[PDB]
Amino acid sequence: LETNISREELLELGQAFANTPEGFNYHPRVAPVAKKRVSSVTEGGIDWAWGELLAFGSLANSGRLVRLAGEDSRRGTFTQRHAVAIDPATAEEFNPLHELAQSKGNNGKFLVYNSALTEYAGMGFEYGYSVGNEDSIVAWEAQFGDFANGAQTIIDEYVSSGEAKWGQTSKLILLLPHGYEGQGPDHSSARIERFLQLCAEGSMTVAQPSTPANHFHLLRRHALSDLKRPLVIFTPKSMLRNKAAASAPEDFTEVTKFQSVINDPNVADAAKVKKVMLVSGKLYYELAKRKEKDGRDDIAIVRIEMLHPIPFNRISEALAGYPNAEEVLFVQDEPANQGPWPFYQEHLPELIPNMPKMRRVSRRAQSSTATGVAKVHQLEEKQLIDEAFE
Amino acid sequence: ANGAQTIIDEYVSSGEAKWGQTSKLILLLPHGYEGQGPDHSSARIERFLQLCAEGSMTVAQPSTPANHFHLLRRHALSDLKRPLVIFTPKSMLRNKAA
Amino acid sequence: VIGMPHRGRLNVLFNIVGKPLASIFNDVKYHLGSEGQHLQMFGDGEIKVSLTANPSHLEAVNPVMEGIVRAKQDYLDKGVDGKTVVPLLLHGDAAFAGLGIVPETINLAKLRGYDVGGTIHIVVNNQIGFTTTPDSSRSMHYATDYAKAFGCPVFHVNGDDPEAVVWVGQLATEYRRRFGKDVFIDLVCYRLRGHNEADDPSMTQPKMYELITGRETVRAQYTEDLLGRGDLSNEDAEAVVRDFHDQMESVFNEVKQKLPHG
Amino acid sequence: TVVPLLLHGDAAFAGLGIVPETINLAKLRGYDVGGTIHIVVNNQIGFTTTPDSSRSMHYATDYAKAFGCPVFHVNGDDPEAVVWVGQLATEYRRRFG
Ligand SMILES: Cc1ncc(C[n+]2csc(CCOP(=O)(O)OP(=O)(O)O)c2C)c(N)n1
Ligand SMILES: Cc1ncc(C[n+]2csc(CCOP(=O)(O)OP(=O)(O)O)c2C)c(N)n1
Ligand SMILES: [Mg+2]
Ligand SMILES: [Mg+2]
Repeated sequence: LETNISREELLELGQAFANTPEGFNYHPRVAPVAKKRVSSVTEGGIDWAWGELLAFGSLANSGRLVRLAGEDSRRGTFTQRHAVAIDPATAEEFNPLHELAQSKGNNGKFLVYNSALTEYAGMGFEYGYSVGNEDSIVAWEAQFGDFANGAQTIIDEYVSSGEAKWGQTSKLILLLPHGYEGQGPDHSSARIERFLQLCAEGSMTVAQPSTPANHFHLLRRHALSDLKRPLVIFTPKSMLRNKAAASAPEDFTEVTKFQSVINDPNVADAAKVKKVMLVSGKLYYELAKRKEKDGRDDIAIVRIEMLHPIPFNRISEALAGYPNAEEVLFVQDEPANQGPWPFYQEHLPELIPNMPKMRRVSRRAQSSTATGVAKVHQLEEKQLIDEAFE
Repeated sequence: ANGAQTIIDEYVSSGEAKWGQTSKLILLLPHGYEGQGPDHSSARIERFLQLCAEGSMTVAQPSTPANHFHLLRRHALSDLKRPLVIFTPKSMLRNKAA
Repeated sequence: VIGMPHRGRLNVLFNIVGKPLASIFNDVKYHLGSEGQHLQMFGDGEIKVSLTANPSHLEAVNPVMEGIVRAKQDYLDKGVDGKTVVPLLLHGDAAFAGLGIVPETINLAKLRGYDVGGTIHIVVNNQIGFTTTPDSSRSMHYATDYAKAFGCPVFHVNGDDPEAVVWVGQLATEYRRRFGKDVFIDLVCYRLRGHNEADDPSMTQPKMYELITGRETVRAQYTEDLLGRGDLSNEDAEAVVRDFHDQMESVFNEVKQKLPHG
Repeated sequence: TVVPLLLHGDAAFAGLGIVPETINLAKLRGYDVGGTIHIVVNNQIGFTTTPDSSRSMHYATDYAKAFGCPVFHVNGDDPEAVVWVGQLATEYRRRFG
């Protein structure tokens, strides 16, 4: 299945943020975001929020009903989405991607709502939407993935187990912000370990993409396929505005499929690498920065974009490309009893028998998810990257 | 008990590490695979053991009434101010060999 | 015993619980618990004041705080006419109406093993929740409408009239001691700044923030109101302002587990 | 034109917080469905627990007064009165949403 969009369709989507209705003007802090969306589709520098909206928008143009709901989801928790803009003078609302979809002639819709302060009812409502209309694309977003434990009954009893129990399928998308940035125990972990503990028989797809274009292709592959199973995506916070994370337009128009594993872009000679680091998420960019600063041509950093199912064939192909590798390190921000390490330490060695013994590099095991002191977090992050390289 | 996940994650399993606040709460959670279905079989042991680190809480599944007696009494008469999670039985309540 | 979220927590620690400035300042502080004492200026009564620890998950402290109160009441053991540990529980308007744990905990108020003589609820109703307005937060007329389900009274009071606010506080505490039931105070106020540091609240709510930006504070408005009606003299009004600057100057420079072996 | 008919038990309706948390979505823009017809099979017991230990509300259905909605308590041993209440409740939902 090819998930790329035409160059013409990409420019049309970008031009929707310029087709403002008669007598409508943006708020001056939202105006440069809209202006960058029109420039990005030819120049590049496409951020996470725009990569995600390019996917929801393209699907609505084909004729689908796209529904996105969550706390403060119109503007976005991190002031990044602006799917609905408001004129400060008249309080008039504008939804550019919905209007473009309605003008294509296939009755496509892009519906974005601000939910009430609820997780149990909120998520439950969106799971129900997916069951009442198989052909809709539905996404529930949490303020922070840490608050999804207040909807545990819906995760355990419907989303992760519905097909096995009753033969009832769903295509619900869970957008759960996750990332260790020093914001405390309730603003750092979406509990990846818990979601991977509920996975078996390919029950649901779990992913942590690192580039806006890969998130675009993941959402589009899920929507255009007949694999009627949920999609759990661990979305970023600081990586939303990282300049090294942005994508070029060719990543949406020339790149045809979603990538399970992304090989290292900065490798001069593959025969000289001796260490191989496996990582997943925003931590890649920090590790890559350190590799350039120190000039380490003996290390290779490979990203695992899809966590479940385990893309063991693509990981095997990547490790085969470095024939003089002596050790394989699994590097993550999360504590030793959390994150994707517990799942991968059990299953990856049995799926790739010739791979060397994996060595963990992470934060120490903890009762809580993360420290409450920001200075302690920065010290732990330095210790983590130092341990990986030495 | 998954309808009380916020209390398990944010208070019982993490309170001492986060704020230095201790508790000696006993959770009595019936568990056992006896054929009563998906909502009458597992207390999700794997989830409780995923939250354990630094001896945060004591987790046990006793097999004899006397051992359950000694576990409850050791917890109460000790100065180890940490929670106790016990996976209690259903059919084993009336097994003559137990 | 107080249960509350982050908004105004350090203010409550200094002016209500009575902790010294040096102890407060040495986001961890925004989740810890504390203890203090309250003496009355016009009386000879004393009362202990406690603050309970809580996570960032809003309203999760509600059942925990009630349980803390019941344990302290059982240890004193004063019977049916006792119930001398008062639960003072603070909420936000979006969280009070939206999260189900709020009415689930209030359902325990009259039950045999959970009764604590009633809870005083204060909803800081600033008519906003991050970027969400009440039209998308609740299907209830007022935020505090779960009170009508439990047969409890509600007092909606204007946050810019401090005389009416202190009266409601007294009446609600008098009602709790006489009837032993929950009481709900809806403090109708506003939120002056955005939800976080990097947020322009006029981006999403421009019309509401036309009325908020550049208005007199509750302190300044009340001083000017008393001086206008003749309730404060010109000389007496100048002293209140000098006292406000004195309180600021003083606060600003306030720098000077083992196993049972055997 | 799709009517939600939701059945509950008296102990569960009063006790579990998801009940009023879901009813709070009834008038919201992205969640409105024209009203829900709720039936509480109030058999005045919940396993071995009586209403005196199940709720601090006079009636099991008292979350209705929070949302400004009408309540009809009907005697389950008078089937004429039960069918009348069913009709009136469905007529009220179509007229007021
Ligand atoms: C259970 C839970 N869900 C979501 C959040 C995210 N969150 C933090 S503040 C906030 C809005 C709070 O609104 P309101 O209750 O009116 O409080 P205010 O900030 O206006 O005092 C939200 C949704 C949270 N902290 N806890
Ligand atoms: C969330 C949840 N908690 C607990 C139970 C256990 N349980 C099963 S039936 C029951 C009592 C139900 O009482 P009521 O709602 O009055 O229903 P009735 O059986 O009287 O129709 C309980 C507690 C459950 N099934 N679900
Ligand atoms: Mg508010
Ligand atoms: Mg019943």
